[PDB]
Amino acid sequence: NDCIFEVKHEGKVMGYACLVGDKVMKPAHVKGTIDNADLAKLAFKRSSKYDLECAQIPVHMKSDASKFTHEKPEGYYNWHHGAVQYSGGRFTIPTGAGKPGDSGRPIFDNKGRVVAIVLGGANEGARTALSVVTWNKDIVTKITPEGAEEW
Amino acid sequence: ASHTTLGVQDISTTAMSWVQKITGGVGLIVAVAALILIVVLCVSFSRH
Amino acid sequence: SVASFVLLSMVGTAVGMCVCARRRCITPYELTPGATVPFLLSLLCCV
Repeated sequence: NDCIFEVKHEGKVMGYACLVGDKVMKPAHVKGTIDNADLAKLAFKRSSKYDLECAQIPVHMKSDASKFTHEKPEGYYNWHHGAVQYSGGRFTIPTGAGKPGDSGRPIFDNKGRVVAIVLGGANEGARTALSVVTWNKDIVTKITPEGAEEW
Repeated sequence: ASHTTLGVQDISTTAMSWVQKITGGVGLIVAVAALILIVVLCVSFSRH
Repeated sequence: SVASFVLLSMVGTAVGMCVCARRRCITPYELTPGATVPFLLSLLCCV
């Protein structure tokens, strides 16, 4: 709830960053600077194979960190604009929700544990195919469906 | 003089040995380093 | 003079390649939340 921060550039909101675990996470393709002046001083490392940048969380903000897991049982999941469905290895959300600039939102489990970070999506007839960056034990992976566009 | 001139390929036996050792040594360093790069590159390709 | 210049450049390429390999080797292990780099790789190779 309190782990969400805004990214602004030239007076407009471009996207979001999220604090999870012990690391700061931000999509690589989003431009701008962070609203909190304290985070602006960190040095960030970039790898285009996953479109992900990360840096170390400072000590005095450790109480704001969210909990996480890796288990992904089939069922229903929740996020800011409504409900999302996970089945068959892909996340599908009804068409009409979402628009450019919504990058960085987390998807939560039943108990409030974070399982995924969303970026972009693909347009179909009655459903939307989402592109997501997840993680597993000791590695991370990227899932991207055909025809997806950046958000 | 009653003999012909010499060319660039005419070098004493002692001098030739030093050239071979130096060029061979430097070449090995490039060869070993090249193999490590190839192994890492394949792992990244396949794992994704 | 020419031979010395070329030989030194070749040595520099060998060093330059090694740092490139190390960067790509390790980076997957640091972006994962809550991850720990394995002992063997942490100390000896892909430091």
